Amino acid sequence: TYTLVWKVWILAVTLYYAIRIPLTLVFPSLFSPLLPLDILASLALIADIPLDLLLAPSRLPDLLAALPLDLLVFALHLPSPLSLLSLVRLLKLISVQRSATRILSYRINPALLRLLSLVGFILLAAHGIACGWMSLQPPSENPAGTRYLSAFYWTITTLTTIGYGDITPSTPTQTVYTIVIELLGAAMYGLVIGNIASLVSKLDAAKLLHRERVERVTAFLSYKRISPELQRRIIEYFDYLWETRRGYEEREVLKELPHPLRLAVAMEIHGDVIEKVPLFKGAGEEFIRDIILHLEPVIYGPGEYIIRAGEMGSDVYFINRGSVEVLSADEKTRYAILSEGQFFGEMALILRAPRTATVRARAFCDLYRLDKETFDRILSRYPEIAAQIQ
Amino acid sequence: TYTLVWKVWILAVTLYYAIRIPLTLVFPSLFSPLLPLDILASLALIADIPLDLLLAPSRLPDLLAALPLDLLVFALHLPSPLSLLSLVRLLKLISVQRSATRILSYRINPALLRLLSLVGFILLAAHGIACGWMSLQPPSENPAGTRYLSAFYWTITTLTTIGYGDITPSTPTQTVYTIVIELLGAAMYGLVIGNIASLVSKLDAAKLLHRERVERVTAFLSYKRISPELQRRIIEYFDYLWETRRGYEEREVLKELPHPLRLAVAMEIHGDVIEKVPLFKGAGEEFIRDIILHLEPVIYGPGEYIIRAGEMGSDVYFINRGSVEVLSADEKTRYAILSEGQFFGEMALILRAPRTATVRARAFCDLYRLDKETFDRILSRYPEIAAQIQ
Amino acid sequence: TYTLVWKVWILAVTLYYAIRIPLTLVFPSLFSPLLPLDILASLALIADIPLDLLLAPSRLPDLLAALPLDLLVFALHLPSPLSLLSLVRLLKLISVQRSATRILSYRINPALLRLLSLVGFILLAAHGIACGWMSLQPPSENPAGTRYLSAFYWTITTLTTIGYGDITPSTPTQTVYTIVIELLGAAMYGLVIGNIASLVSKLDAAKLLHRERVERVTAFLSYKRISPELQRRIIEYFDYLWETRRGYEEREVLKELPHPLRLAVAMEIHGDVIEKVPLFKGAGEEFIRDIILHLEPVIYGPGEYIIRAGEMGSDVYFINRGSVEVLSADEKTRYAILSEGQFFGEMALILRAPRTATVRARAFCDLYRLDKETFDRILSRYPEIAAQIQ
Amino acid sequence: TYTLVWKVWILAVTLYYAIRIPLTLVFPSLFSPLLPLDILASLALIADIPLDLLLAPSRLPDLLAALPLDLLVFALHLPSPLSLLSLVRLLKLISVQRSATRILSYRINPALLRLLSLVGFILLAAHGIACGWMSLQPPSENPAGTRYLSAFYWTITTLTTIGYGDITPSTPTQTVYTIVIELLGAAMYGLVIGNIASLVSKLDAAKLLHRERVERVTAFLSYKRISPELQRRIIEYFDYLWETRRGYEEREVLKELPHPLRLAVAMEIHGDVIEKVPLFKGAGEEFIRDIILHLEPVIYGPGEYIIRAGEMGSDVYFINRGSVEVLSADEKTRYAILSEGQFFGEMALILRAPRTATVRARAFCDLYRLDKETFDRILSRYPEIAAQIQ
Ligand SMILES: Nc1ncnc2c1ncn2[C@@H]1O[C@@H]2COP(=O)(O)O[C@H]2[C@H]1O
Ligand SMILES: Nc1ncnc2c1ncn2[C@@H]1O[C@@H]2COP(=O)(O)O[C@H]2[C@H]1O
Ligand SMILES: Nc1ncnc2c1ncn2[C@@H]1O[C@@H]2COP(=O)(O)O[C@H]2[C@H]1O
Repeated sequence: TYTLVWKVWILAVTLYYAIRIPLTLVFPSLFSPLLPLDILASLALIADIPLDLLLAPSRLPDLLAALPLDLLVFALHLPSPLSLLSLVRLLKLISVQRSATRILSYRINPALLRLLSLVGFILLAAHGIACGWMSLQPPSENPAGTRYLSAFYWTITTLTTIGYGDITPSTPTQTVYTIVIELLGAAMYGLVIGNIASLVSKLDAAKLLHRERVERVTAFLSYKRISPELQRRIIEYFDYLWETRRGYEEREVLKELPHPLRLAVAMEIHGDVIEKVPLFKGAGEEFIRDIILHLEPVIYGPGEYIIRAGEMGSDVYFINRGSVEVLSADEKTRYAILSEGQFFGEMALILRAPRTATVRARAFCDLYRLDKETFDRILSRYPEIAAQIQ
Repeated sequence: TYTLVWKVWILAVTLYYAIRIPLTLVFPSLFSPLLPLDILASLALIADIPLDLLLAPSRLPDLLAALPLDLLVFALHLPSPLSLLSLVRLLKLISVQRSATRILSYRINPALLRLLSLVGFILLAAHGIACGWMSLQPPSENPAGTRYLSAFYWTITTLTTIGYGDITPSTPTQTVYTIVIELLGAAMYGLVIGNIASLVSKLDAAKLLHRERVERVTAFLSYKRISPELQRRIIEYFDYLWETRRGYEEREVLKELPHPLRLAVAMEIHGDVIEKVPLFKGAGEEFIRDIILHLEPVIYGPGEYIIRAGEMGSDVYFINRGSVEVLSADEKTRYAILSEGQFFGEMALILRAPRTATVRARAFCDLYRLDKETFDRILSRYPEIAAQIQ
Repeated sequence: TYTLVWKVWILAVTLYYAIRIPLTLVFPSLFSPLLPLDILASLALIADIPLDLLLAPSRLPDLLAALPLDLLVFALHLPSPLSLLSLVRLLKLISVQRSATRILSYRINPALLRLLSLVGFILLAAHGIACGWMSLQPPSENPAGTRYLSAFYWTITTLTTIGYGDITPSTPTQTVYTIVIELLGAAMYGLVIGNIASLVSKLDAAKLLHRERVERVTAFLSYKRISPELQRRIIEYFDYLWETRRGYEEREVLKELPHPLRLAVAMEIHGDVIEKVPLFKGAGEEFIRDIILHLEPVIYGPGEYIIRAGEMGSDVYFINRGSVEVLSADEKTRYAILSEGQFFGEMALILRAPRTATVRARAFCDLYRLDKETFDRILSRYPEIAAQIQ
Repeated sequence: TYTLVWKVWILAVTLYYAIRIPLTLVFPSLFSPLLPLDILASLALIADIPLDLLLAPSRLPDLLAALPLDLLVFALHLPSPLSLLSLVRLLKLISVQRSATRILSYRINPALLRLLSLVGFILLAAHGIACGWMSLQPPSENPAGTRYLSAFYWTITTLTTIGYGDITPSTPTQTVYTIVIELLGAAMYGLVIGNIASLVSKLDAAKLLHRERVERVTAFLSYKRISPELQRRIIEYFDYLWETRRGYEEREVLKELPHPLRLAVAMEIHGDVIEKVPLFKGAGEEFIRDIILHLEPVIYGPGEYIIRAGEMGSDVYFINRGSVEVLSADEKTRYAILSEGQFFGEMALILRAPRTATVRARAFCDLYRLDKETFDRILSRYPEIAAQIQ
């Protein structure tokens, strides 16, 4: 954090040169009561490169900007086709571009960074183009603010391709300059439209991808001639899965993690659920880490049957978010009502009994389940719990 | 539905302020026979925030729009660089933007919503820019409609980057204003082109993706030097799969559902097929739910061989949509003709006989099949049908 | 094919009305020596709808275009704000749009179709806008070609947002018309740029995706500090796989086929290879169809070792495209040289011998292999070949 | 490399014709002291086609460009509507386009190639349009440089859609030409904006896709109400995986290789690790090639537990890049510290002992592991090591 202020100071120095140098080439009446900032800024540019550490095809912009190739032009009054090498300092902006595109490349969007850098370079180049236009004008008595204001008005009318045409070229050497900045204006405005069209194309990704996958599963299920009630129930399921976890599927988000982080996330999620069961209590610590990676999420809508009383039944369910209710076989007498953190279906792993009660959802549930075959497979390799459950 | 009319009333109030305030800053001859709508609209803005429920970095637009920071300007006749804070009411449009982008974010496309909101803000800002241009004109006797019509003509000629140039700036304080709205005009027109290019890029998704996957499997099969008859048959298969179910594959559409909805969809699809078989009749209800999730779809073209008489043969087929015919071993005597809802190949699960007849397709079929190994695997865990089939 | 000429005739009729009606509203000196084509075209429009077969929210454009709502205007000389309903015929273009977007929606690209239809509607609307501009001009003696040519020059200067400004509005009722077609011109030019940017964005798909996956596997393997010789060999492998089969992977192209077409493609590919082996000769026809679906493709570069003499060895290889050579254990005495259609490694399925010769590639091979476990798995369920190989 | 200079010479010849022919149609005072380059360039065009090897719908541009359809026009002084067929030579640019789009289609980006070719054709067409505009001018005494400079200024003002309007059409036959090049100017500028918007849309792919997958796994894990410490640890893991291997996952990059190249890459990666173990030393060469394809990469953050002392433990770990430390059961006495190239956990494959020490990471590790079941599965089919480990 003591070099970020140095990068800001270097940006201020090269910004200062980009605003000053084409303005003092046109008006040589400057630079004389303004040499001290040249001295300070030149020392900053010549002291940046040791603190930037020396010969590369990506170092010579800073190296050519470092040497005082100006101040000789302005003290010795070099003529017009030879003074222009005092723009060599403006190679410094490539270094500031390549530094600001990496010091904050993830604090912000990478497309918005390029667009703001382009708007900065377009204003900072419209200043230079206005200075050039004001340079190759007929010499006449005119106040030096109102003859810059017309040149900047011209070079904004040309670059933004509006083109009023109220002030136009007269001589041929103005017309050649006008042709070349019309090409540059069309190029810069094409780059601005291209970066805006790239920035707003990827602006909605999850909210467009979810709209696509709910149009796919609807235009398909209308082909199979499905009932409209069930189709409305599927559409409200996808509305739930958008307005809670933004459309993303649970088992493909946390597959993009490595094994220790995926284990840590599963340990944080199933935290206050697995310190409740009177089957895994007194078990080992290395047994919870084997069952907790094989839990699979399912989402039950309001009124769905999770367990029907009288089925064979295999697998146990852990409630994570929603509610559920437990009903008898006739669905008349309510036994109880379960909530988050609890669990049901535990009398199917250890025992070959058939289901004893009907478990209907009440709201959307987001509940995790553990299969019978998977539990008895990763129970075989731990012997003490293989004796503890018998 | 009694608050959606309130959102429409708030939109009408802030629309009213956005059309009125820059028009009454220019003409102070208004506001005196038009104060009652100021009173009504100010009460609406000051009563919206309790019915919007209080301090956040996303609440202060509505809070700054709520207080009557105008009406003091217009009753006390504040001067020109100080009256402009009566535009503080125009911060209300951020709240209406953020409300209309969520109350109907799935009734319509999310890109078309942004484009229509941008066109609304561009017209509603061209009004304010025309009022500003008409403000900093030389004062002269001119009817107040025809001097607004020229200012709006100017600010549409500038923002849509056409730029006739028939009426242009004269003073420097007009030229600075013209430079800044040329920048804003280029920005707004870049945003319009960017949103149109984003809206028409994703306009054909299924009809372009299907065109790509029929060009991939054609430019590949022309490398392998395949016969042109079979290549024409593959191309007409992909024409069938576009013009019936829009290109989407059956086993990857309904993998994006959870287990109860996928079970309900499979139960609705194989409804009038599984209450026909004299093998699964009298079976349990929990057995149909296990076989009905393991049916796999295949599509047979016209004239394809589904079953050849004399093969070993393993698996059973359920017809869902098309037709099929049953032929003898010499393919001369037609036994029968099957249709949708029926089934063939049932004498391969229970018995180790070889195929007894040749089953040729007639049109495209869309028929579901059940493997022998899968059926005998999920038949082992139900004992009563494991005795019923013996 | 006798209704496609009818669609072309209907397109010619509505094109005729779109070029004629705004030209005869301006000049009423027409229509009198040109009524017979009105009669013929009106009969075509009133006879299209029975041959188009009757009330829908997508049928009423053709129904409103069908009734002769003109010819009454032009015979009875209805005044200026009432004659304009003779543009109701121009609703017919929606029907021609919706017909031409489906009769040839796969003969051509779907984006190029929309772009050509947009260019057609933009020229066909610039005609109407030029007729309107020529309508609200001051009446003066001027030849009727050179006063249409200036109106069309104006409405192309405005719509393509160039805006010379050599001829401009004068009256207020011209200025309102100019504001509204400046908005339409900016919209049409935004749509043209959006469709061109959508048409050239997806223009290279396989040639950009392949460039991405050869930059991914290079920027990754430079992290692992891999040798440059092997990295050059991988890059020339990807150059081979572009310049033969356009980058696409063999086992994911023909997974997008159903089982009978995938079986037919594999039967056509391994045609002159499987009628050569003295192991599968005399075997059943239903055995070739089981082995021919389990062949897996691999590609060996020039000089790679396919088989090393003295290894354990399990699997057999079928050559499809390239060449290969067979060398002895010291790689000095060349046994033979194999070509396409032949096969090696056959003395590993039936026997537990170790490899007897070293098989080096010569060019790129594109050869298919069959594993030992897969062959002995799908050999167990056919008993007669399970006795034939013993 | 002796035909690339021929392609450059052909490009120079057709460039020469594209700059010369519309300039000599306007000025017939040329061609007389400039016939020798016509002779040389015509011989080059008539000798290219045998060295290009003869009748196709993609050969006739070169064939029509080959015959001297000019030089007869310029020696016999053909009149104005008949001289224009001397532009038939300009069909040669299609051949140069189709040759330069394939000789360097992978040295550079395919979109940048199309954009540079479009800028070349737009300048090279602005020359021809300026020559046509200068052709249909009123004949007057004016120096032949300053009347070309105004025509080129006009055709750059029109094509880049700026449109000053300082010089405009006068006659009708100029106005028809101006309408048609306004359409062409709008089309060319739409193509330039479309290619720039396509070139900058795909400019950041890996750096935008990685930003998306770290926003997905964050907006999901904020729904599950995860602790902020662990969420910060996941975000710094994704910062590591960007700033080392650019976001790409190890097991899906080298799945895009065939089996010999994937074997060669794994052999180069695990080179100085597998010639260290006192378990696989003295083993076969065909055993290293079977274990080295089943190594699976995992990445441990700083401070993670790789092995906990006292667990059951199954699998062995090979360190590739980072460091690690070995601690005792109380995590007080440090046994040693391991580095890259070494390995730990070897006393779990051969023996059923429980873990003997706790292995904590120090920095990010990038270490490869081998499961117990996989090792004992691919150890069963090699008998001599199955006796060597006992
Ligand atoms: N009286 C009860 N109170 C709370 N939960 C119950 C009760 N009876 C059954 N359950 C739960 O509901 C389940 C239904 O059958 P299971 O064997 O799956 O296991 C049962 C218990 O987990
Ligand atoms: N006479 C028949 N009528 C209708 N269907 C038949 C007839 N004979 C055979 N099939 C069906 O065609 C199938 C061909 O052999 P399978 O053993 O698969 O089972 C046979 C029956 O399902
Ligand atoms: N003399 C030979 N001529 C042609 N092919 C051979 C010869 N010897 C071995 N091969 C092939 O090369 C293979 C090397 O060992 P295999 O046992 O895989 O099977 C061998 C044969 O398929």
